Amino acid sequence: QYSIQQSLGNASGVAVSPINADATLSTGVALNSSLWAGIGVFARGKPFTVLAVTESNYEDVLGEPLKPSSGSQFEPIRHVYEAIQQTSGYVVRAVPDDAKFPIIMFDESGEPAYSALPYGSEIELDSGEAFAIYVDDGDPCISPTRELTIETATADSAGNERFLLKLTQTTSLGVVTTLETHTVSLAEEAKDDMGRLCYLPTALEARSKYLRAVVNEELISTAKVTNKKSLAFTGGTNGDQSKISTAAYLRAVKVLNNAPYMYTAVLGLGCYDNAAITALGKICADRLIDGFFDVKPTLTYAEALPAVEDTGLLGTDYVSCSVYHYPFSCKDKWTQSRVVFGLSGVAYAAKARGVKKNSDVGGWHYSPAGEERAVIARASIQPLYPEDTPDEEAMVKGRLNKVSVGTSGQMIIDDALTCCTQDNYLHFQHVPSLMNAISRFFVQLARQMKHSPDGITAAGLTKGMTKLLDRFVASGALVAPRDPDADGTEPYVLKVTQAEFDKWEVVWACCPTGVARRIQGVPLLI
Amino acid sequence: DNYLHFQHVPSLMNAISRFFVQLARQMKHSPDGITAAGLTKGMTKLLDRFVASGALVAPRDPDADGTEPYVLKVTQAEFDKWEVVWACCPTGVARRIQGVPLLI
Amino acid sequence: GHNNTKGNRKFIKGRYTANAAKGERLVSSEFLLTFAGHEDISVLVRTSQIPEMTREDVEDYGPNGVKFNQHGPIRNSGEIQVQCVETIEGDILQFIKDRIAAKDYVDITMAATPESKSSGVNAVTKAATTIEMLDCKIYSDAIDFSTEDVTAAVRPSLRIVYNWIEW
Amino acid sequence: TPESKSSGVNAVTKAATTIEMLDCKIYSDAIDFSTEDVTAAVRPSLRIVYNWIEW
Amino acid sequence: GHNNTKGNRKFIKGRYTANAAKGERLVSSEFLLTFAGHEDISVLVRTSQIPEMTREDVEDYGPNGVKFNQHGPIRNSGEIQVQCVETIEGDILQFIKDRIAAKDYVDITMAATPESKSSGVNAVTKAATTIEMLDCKIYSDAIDFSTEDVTAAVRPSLRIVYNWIEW
Amino acid sequence: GHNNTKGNRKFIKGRYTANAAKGERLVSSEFLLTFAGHEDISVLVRTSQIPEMTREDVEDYGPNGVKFNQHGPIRNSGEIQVQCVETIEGDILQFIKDRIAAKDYVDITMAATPESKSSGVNAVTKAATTIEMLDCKIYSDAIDFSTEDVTAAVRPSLRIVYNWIEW
Amino acid sequence: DVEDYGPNGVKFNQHGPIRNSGEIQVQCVETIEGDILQFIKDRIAAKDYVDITMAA
Amino acid sequence: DVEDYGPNGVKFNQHGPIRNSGEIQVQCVETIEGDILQFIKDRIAAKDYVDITMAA
Repeated sequence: QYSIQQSLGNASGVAVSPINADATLSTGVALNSSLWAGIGVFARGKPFTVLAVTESNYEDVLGEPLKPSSGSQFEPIRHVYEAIQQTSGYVVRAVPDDAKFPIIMFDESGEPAYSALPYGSEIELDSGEAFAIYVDDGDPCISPTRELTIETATADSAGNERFLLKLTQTTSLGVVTTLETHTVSLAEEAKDDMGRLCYLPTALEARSKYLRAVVNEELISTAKVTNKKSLAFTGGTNGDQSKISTAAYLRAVKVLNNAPYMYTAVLGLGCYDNAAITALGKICADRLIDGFFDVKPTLTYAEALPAVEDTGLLGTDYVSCSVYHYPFSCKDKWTQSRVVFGLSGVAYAAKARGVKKNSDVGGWHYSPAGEERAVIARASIQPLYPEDTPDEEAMVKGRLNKVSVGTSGQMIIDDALTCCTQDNYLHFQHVPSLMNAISRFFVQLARQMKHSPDGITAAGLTKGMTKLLDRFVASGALVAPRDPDADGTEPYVLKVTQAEFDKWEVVWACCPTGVARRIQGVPLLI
Repeated sequence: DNYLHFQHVPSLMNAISRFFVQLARQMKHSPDGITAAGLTKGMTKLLDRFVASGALVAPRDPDADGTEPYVLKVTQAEFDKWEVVWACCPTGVARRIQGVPLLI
Repeated sequence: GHNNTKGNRKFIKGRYTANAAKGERLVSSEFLLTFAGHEDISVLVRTSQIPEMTREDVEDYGPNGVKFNQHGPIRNSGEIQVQCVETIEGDILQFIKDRIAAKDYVDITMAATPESKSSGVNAVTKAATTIEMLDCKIYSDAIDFSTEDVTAAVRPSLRIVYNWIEW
Repeated sequence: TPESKSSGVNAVTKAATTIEMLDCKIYSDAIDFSTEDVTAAVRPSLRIVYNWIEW
Repeated sequence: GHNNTKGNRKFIKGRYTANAAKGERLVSSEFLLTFAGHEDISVLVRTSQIPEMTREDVEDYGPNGVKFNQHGPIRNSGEIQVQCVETIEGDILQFIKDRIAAKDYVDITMAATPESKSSGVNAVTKAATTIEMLDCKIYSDAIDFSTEDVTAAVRPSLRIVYNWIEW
Repeated sequence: GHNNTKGNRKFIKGRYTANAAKGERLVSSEFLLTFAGHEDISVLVRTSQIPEMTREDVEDYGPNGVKFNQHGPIRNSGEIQVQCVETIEGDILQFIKDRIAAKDYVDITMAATPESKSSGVNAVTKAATTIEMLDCKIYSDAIDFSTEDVTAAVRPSLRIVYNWIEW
Repeated sequence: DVEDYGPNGVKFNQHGPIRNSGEIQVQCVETIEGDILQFIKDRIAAKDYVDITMAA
Repeated sequence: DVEDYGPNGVKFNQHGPIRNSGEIQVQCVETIEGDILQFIKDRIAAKDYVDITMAA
């Protein structure tokens, strides 16, 4: 045996880092069955843009979870972590107005100048300044310090001059790590050792995920750069994130609305603003999609019911939107600190588990509630308001879902009701879900049929609908009517009627599968 | 820093170049001679053989780049200038390994 | 003649749609063996198998003649028959000679690689259809040579004994 | 489930032709893969042991 | 019908090239036996074999029902079935008579001689495809004669037991 | 496709000439039995055999798993299956009846008489292809009669046990 | 084509692997100089594989 | 020809050993002197092998 190094350099060897007394190892896996969406507040991220996060990116994208001692800023990341165990999704970040990002400007001689600007604003280069480098990622450099280093390199083959640009990260303790390195040339027509272009803005846009640059065209030609040691970004900060105005929330919701990624669920990740919830419900009803929302968990049983009516969801417009209430407490995963947060992303997990059962059409008839699909996996549950009992009938009348202890011992969601006051077989969760899935399939079929030579035709619209309805019958979503005498044995009826010649009409009826939720036993004695 | 200080990267290209030289020397005896169409079939066969041998692998990032280990194309500017180029993605070697022990 | 005959093609159509609802049927010609560190022999395999996947059974006779069969311990070790083709450079013979010369245990991975589930020129495997066997011993059988078999190629028969099945 | 005795898209069963087995154990067998069998599909063989027959 | 179907002929082309990368497949009609000092009989052989190449196996049941198969001693001796054609001068019968009359041990070499690897009128053998058997005993079997077999030539069957395999 | 292929027809011509250098192949329909003093039955034989001509084998397991097979004493006695045709005068039945009635030992000579090696109307035999059995016992078997076999002739099966093989 | 039988008597034919190798028949005419005879003699004497292009 | 099946359903045909012996048909005419009949009788009576040269 021989010596063992602690860190790897450029030599060929095997290195072992010192033993770490405390650390956590987390695995990951990717899946794209169903796509969710939402809004929230996080540590770092490009604000007001759609971000795609998977199980292996939700730490790099987004950021390190915020400490619960800060207050009301930790819920969204916990909801995202709970929901991401099934499938990936999309997130839009909302940031307060008093938020700035750092930037360093460079003089013709090469000295740096530090400043910061609001996220909305655009960089304007003062006369006498050659170029500026700023941070594209919405990451303030307060607790982790980011330093920039410049040194010279060999000139180009054609004679152009280029330099090495390096980025480093230093913690509060003093541990220094290396993030990125680049070869950059100020000349417009320059090439890398690999043949790629070395123009600073183009290279930074292409092969860098942290930095961007803006140059002044007039004065770029007669510019010189000298070697500089580590230079740290300053002035970049995030305002008090516990106080977010409704305007930012509405802007994030509007950003979600105009997205082409075609997700299949919308989630309220710890957002307790009524206007934002109503806007999210409007988005949910627009796209024929399911939706899950949550009321504030700290409210007692008595105050929870009016809080459901406070949001505008309770009515006939917003069908297939569920509201939950979870006043219990549990130990946080990252730090065992006894945090309280609601149930959003646990219901979606149950729905995704139900959807994964069937592979042809998805099997949307499975209800989220149940002791098998819906389980709450948390460390230790302690009721916030013991010796208190909810009024179950009032909750049912109020379209509020309840949580109960299962046979095994873990917490279980025991009901699934949508926000529809009328008695239409629609307050059951799956009944709107089947029809929404069928409607989406029909829309996709009709879009493709429009490219046919004839186009949309009544004869053409019947064959495809028969095929899809037969597939849905095969999956078990549609069943025969209960009374064979009154109604025919067929599960669905598709008929076409013609009045005059200008008006046609295509209609199909369906008999949805029922759920089993109330059971009664009657003992006797011989 | 051209990925060329590694030993095998120049060696693969040199072997492919030697094979191409031998292929093109024979084609001069063809009745037509050397043609752009003739230079594509043989090179596709040769590069497929190298792919089968394991020398060429798919790019690391399937989103940014295609799934094909090699790209062969013919470019035409006016009539007198033709051009035949092929690109390759060589196999990597494992030389630096790091282990990070933890404690529960 | 028969008074119970009655036709119903909606039921048959429903059965057809239900059967066709599932994706595909795996063709028996699509598989791959790995052989751990000897990955150059994977091309020459021509026949393989999946382990038994059974348990021992315990029989107990209760009162009167009542009998019950009960689950027992898992069965670990078994046999697998593998056939390979032979080239004119003795790849299979050299492999068998090397394996006999030095006592070794080789890990064998069997997986199904359909054409439908593939990207580019590389096959992709699924966890559901992948099985593994550890600590295997590779043995050969008698190899038959004969004239007047001009239309046939020599095919050695290999016998592999595994000691653990993992998935 | 014969075709003659069926209503709608659902099959109907009869008590005379229906039998049941309880407390069964499902076991697999060796599954054969080979080339040159391009016209065949893989068919696993299952061995099931029952412990009571009821009707 | 099936929604999982997808065609990909680049993968099949890659498989075809990978299989064709190796040289050839040995035809079962190309071999040769030497029989040590009696090299005039090598022409008349018509069927041969390769020794078993196996080991004895040792079975041990661990705690609960865990079972392990372990390598054992090599297998030295065995049998090989060899068929020869018969001439009207009784070369095979005289050979067998002489072998029975005097107790002898003969070394037998089995080699593969493909047409592709040959120079001039002489075949060349390869170390990878060549095997040797030492201290062999040659025994005969019942030889069948019958009328109404006008289209067949008499083919005696030989049984050879070897005692050591060397390469 | 295959880069190892190379044609060589001089080698094949050499093998052809080497194989054709030897004379002929003995057709299985050419043989003759004598049956000692009963030489009139030699015509009616239709199937014969050559004795086993083997030895006993002694197995010894040496140190570790080493095994050696060793020659043993010659095998003298055995069985030979012979089929004869039957005439309407009961030649074979009378022969079998006479053999059973009186305990006798009959010497049988087995020879091969090809058409090429013959002078005049008399066949000539060769010492290499001639074998002899001494002190033989001739036994019969069950003989099958049936209708609807109009195209077949009755063929008794004989079982002969020899006690010494001499050449 | 892979052949399968479902519940009751329903039957499905499924796409299978592609057919690569096959046979094709070509008829030609012979000249005085023995061109085709010499071509076939050369092909038999030495094993080789050639590539044929067919155009309509 | 030797047939082999590779991974998946690919198939390759390979050159094999040469075909030596075969059969050929010849038709002739007969003269009064019994030339062909006597030729065939002599051939059947005595086993022999002859060499035939065919020229185009």
